Amino acid sequence: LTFESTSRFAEVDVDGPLKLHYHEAGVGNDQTVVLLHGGGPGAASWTNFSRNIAVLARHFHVLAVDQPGYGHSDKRAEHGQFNRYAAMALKGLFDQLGLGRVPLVGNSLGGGTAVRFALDYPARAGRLVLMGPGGLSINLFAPDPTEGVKRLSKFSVAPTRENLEAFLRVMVYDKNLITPELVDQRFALASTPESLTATRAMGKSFAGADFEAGMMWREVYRLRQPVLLIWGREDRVNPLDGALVALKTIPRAQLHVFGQCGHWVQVEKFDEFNKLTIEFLGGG
Amino acid sequence: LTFESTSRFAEVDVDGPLKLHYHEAGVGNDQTVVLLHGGGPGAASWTNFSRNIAVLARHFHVLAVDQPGYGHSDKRAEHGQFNRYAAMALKGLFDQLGLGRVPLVGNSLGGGTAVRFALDYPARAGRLVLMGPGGLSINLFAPDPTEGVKRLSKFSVAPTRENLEAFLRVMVYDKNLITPELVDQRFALASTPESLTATRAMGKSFAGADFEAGMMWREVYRLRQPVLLIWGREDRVNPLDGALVALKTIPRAQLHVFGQCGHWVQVEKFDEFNKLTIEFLGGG
Amino acid sequence: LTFESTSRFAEVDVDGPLKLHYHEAGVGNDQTVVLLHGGGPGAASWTNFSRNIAVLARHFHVLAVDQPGYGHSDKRAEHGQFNRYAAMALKGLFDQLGLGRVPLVGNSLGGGTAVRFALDYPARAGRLVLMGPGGLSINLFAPDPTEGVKRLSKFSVAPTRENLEAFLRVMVYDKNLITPELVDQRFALASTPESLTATRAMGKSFAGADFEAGMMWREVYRLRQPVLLIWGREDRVNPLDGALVALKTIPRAQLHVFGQCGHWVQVEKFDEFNKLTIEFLGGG
Amino acid sequence: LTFESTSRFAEVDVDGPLKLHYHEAGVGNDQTVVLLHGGGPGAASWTNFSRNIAVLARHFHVLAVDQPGYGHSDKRAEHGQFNRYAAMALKGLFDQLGLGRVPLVGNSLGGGTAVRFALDYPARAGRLVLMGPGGLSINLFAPDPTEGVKRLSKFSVAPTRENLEAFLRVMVYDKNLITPELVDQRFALASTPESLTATRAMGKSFAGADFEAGMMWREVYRLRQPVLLIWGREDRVNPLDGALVALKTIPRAQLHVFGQCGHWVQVEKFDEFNKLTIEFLGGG
Ligand SMILES: O=S(=O)(O)c1cc(Cl)c(O)c(Cl)c1
Ligand SMILES: O=S(=O)(O)c1cc(Cl)c(O)c(Cl)c1
Ligand SMILES: O=S(=O)(O)c1cc(Cl)c(O)c(Cl)c1
Ligand SMILES: O=S(=O)(O)c1cc(Cl)c(O)c(Cl)c1
Repeated sequence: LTFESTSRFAEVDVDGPLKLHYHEAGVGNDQTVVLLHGGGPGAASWTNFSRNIAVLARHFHVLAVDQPGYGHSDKRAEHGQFNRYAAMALKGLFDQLGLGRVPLVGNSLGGGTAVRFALDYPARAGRLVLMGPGGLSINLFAPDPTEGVKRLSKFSVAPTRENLEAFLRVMVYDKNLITPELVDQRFALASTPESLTATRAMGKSFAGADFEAGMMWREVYRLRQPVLLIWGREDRVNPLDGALVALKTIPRAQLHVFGQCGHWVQVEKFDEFNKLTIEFLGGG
Repeated sequence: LTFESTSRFAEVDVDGPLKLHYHEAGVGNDQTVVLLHGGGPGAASWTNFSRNIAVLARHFHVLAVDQPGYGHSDKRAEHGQFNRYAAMALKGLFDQLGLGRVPLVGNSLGGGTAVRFALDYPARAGRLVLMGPGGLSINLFAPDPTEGVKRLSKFSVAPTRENLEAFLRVMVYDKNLITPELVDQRFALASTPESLTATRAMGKSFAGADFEAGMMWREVYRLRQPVLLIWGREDRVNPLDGALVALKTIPRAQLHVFGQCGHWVQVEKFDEFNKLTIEFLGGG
Repeated sequence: LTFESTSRFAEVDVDGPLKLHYHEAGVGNDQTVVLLHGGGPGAASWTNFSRNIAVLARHFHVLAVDQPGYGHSDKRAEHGQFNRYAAMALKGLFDQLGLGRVPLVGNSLGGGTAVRFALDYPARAGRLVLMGPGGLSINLFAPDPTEGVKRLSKFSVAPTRENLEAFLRVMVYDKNLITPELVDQRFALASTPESLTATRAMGKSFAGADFEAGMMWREVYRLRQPVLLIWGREDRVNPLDGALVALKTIPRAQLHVFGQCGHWVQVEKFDEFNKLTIEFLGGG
Repeated sequence: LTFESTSRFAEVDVDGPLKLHYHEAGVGNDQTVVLLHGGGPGAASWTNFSRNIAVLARHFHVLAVDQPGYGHSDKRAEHGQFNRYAAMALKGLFDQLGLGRVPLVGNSLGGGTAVRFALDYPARAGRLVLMGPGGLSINLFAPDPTEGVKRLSKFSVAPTRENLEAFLRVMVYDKNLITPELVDQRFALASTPESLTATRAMGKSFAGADFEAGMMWREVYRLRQPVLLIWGREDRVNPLDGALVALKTIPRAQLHVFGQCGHWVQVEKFDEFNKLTIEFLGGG
């Protein structure tokens, strides 16, 4: 299993042609699962889920989608509320691949997209695994913007290696995971003009009239499927108090919290995350 | 595996002879694990863990201990703070069986005992699994006594089948688990004079000068081992807000919450509980 | 100031003629304030605010309204979602009495109506004082129905003195407030066929398709005015964890919590409550 | 009322002579009240309480004490756990000035000292007013160190104007309060060798064996007096989730939360804070 071998492309319609890049593995397996990566600068599916896709592929047919603005998917200068935008792209991909009701795995921004999708196209979404998800979360005690979000913002205004290293270091409990190579690899991807355009586009999308689409905590009580929430206790981007409204209002919810774990649950506690996901999605 | 076949007895010293009853299974297995049952009226190890001991025995050497005042262990009229009292009994049993550092599994009252033990004899306790544990929990939002505790109290003053049925029904989310047979079986065990003496003894123990031993949330920051907290979202005895101090202050803590689950986690979500416990304790 | 001297009536249009009963005092004063009472059986403005109306009249022009289904207001057999229904009644009264933009004081169900009114007629509502309010509250930790709501339902099914007294005793921290005279007076009002008619209507309205109007926590982020939330720490109907979404999302919110105080804040902490309200509404 | 007119000195014994600086006003008034300031760099009584001392003096005999290590009080190179250390200083001052049992007002670190004083000398402390207090607070959701505490540490390691300004900007909701004059005045006080001496002492005292004296949340259940907790919703040093253990376990506690207010409650909400304190201490 390699990046090149699993790579695939599709063109869908979201107010015009939109190129989506994704990775496909475990093709022969019975159950299809869609993975949606995090939203940090330079983030993409393969690197987001490096410790997970191979293991998950043994039990499931995996589709790891680069969300628009990330990876090798189109990076438009303008778009509406992001999760709905990415959901529309995902809705298009579903019809293309002929998928019915499929479980979704999403961390952070991808979590928000997974949920927005499940609300907008209820018949198409199965079980959810959401790790420190945005949108669905609302920080009842943490003043917004959180420290994590501040460091994201500072990078957007001033995209330097130092600001990106600073951002990555508040993503994780074990800061040794932030290696010089990772910073370099991420900075190289994040600093290109196409990626920086995508970053600005996200910022403007917050000022949209469709902002209420972002506040998914208002709507997830409508979700009928099982939902597994996974959180890092030391998450400084979407801290733990953000899980409570969702945990309360989603009828078939579960929550798992890791101590000594940050926002990057799928990396920091990759083994514990994998087994939990496999079991929750039926063991395939 | 049956009740009679696994049954064992030991005599330990807690300010004099104390008969302890327990169940032993999976004798040939590498890792020893101690189970500590819930504190409801008529509660005991076998019935508390009926859906779990057999499955756990395949991976571990299981010791399911009837805590003093319950099952076939001695039911003294007088004792000090209960968790310390039960811990002293357990401390005695450890030395007798020649045990070193052993992981503890305890729900509700047994959870409180497991924790009190881990604090008082730090070298002797390994990993903890605690389901809706007492003592370690403190209800930050729920007014005390909770509805669950009220129904326990009403039974103590007025031990009738109706009050016990009422108590059992707020133990679980799925009330169909409260079958006529269960109520009858529990009432028969709970209503005997020896068991009712034990119930009164518990009540008086709250008035003790050693009450501070009960408030384990003050001390568990001292715990160095991994601790798995498991909660039912609809727990009406020790509600979910009681997990927060422990989750915060125990350095290597985890928390798992089940939606559509009450205080009896090990029964209501018995499969999910078993696999979680097996994985957390090393898969044996 | 007596019930008789302050008594007033008005007829407004909510899908036809609707009689509203209210109490008026401090007629000469500059600033108008509307009080909206709790939703318990036999509840009405006068008994609900007996400890407050006299004091508030010294500073404000007070209007304490019996909400439809309560007091001497019409008790219809049929109505929609209650808070929207009662708000429509209150809007009609505003126009009749010629009121402009007025601050609102509401505890429990009346809190919900106050909030519902403020959302539906934004130009007409000023500062809000809300005591253990329904609707805007959502219990993030307490399993629903709460102990309070359960005992209300039990009385509704079986309207007996014993069940009402049981209901009343979980309304307050200090149970000595629940005197035989109080139980009898509430029971007499609650046991009339007209009040029983209203109970049936309230029950049926829950099955309505407009239920989402009830979930005001989804909407209060839109409130532009200052809002003072007041809670009893030991509130067993609308517990303290229910304040969190509102405190977070209402931009100019405040929260005051009284220790050793239940659901009936305006009674148990009447003096402290009066001063907070008087100061918060400008000292008049 | 000026810094010069109110200035006073006293020498007390805490393991030897210790100079305490304080401000005294309202000398003729019946009820004495002690103010204990925050722990920021350059912090002292006068600047901390500039918006309050004049107003409080109208009703109370006010004593605003520079805690050791701050203001014009002795800045020793060595000391034990700070709150116990400062409390011992305050106890000596009480005896010298002949005070009996006095209410205490303390924000942040001074809140911790107030609480520490109230626990160690129970007969000497009256009603407590605590604004975003240290020590009694424990952040159940916010990962430690908080954003505020981090920026304080960064300044301590690298005491530069840029780092201090960064620290000051997370003290308040309204950042316009952080003016160039403020940054310069605090930086000048913080940059003196004596203050740098005190910083080193504070840093070293954390490594002490008496650290558990710092964790006052474990002990405040023993407080018998009324305690008014005041918090800014947007407090980024001691966030709102930190109030919960204290609100729960202090029997006669109250909590007031201001929306659109940070860590410096007495400055940002100075008028609302003054009235709450004046009323809470009896109106004098
Ligand atoms: O770590 S990531 O999951 O890439 C991430 C995603 C979002 Cl949307 C975000 O705001 C931050 Cl700070 C980090
Ligand atoms: O369900 S049980 O675990 O037996 C249980 C144990 C205790 Cl200590 C308790 O107070 C209640 Cl209400 C129930
Ligand atoms: O005591 S009251 O404020 O009248 C009250 C109102 C409502 Cl809506 C309720 O459900 C309960 Cl339990 C009590
Ligand atoms: O602003 S202050 O209240 O002076 C303050 C005191 C302490 Cl102890 C602290 O750690 C911080 Cl970050 C701020």
